[PDB]
Amino acid sequence: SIPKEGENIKIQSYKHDGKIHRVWSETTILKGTDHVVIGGNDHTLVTESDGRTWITREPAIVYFHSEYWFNVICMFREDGIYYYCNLSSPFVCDEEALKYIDYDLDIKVYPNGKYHLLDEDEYEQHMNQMNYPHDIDIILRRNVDILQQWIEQKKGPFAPDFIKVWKERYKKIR
Ligand SMILES: [Mg+2]
Ligand SMILES: [Mg+2]
Repeated sequence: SIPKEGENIKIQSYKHDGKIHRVWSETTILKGTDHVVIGGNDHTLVTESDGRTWITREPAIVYFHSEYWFNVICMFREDGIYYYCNLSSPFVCDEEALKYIDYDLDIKVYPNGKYHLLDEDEYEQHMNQMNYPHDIDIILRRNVDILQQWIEQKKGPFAPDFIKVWKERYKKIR
């Protein structure tokens, strides 16, 4: 339930109804504690809910937390660091994969710092279709605001020093 440094793990995201959403085949673990998992991936296979596949185009650092309802992908592109933030259940890890539930809402952060809250329409549809309970709705809306504050504070994976440390750590181990 705590992956080891240098372990190659699968990441499996689900929807609230239990169907798989998206699977990443290979992520190398850089840090594994009780609260935080940090990993790196680069040209990993990605599997869609219909089984269709594609391969990621650039290195990324992934950040997972046991007590926050979000996780963060930090993508290294030509014109800087992009963040893609999934509102989510907190993660659980076992011998199959690190697993979480994707809850539709996402935030994209551009290299200039500007962020956009995405998928309010997708969230409203799924919350009605899959009958998300009221307490999950409260938690998710409260975690959108926490994530915006973390981005504005440059907290956690949004810290420039976080990027420098884990980018260089992953470059060495790969
Ligand atoms: Mg998402
Ligand atoms: Mg979405």
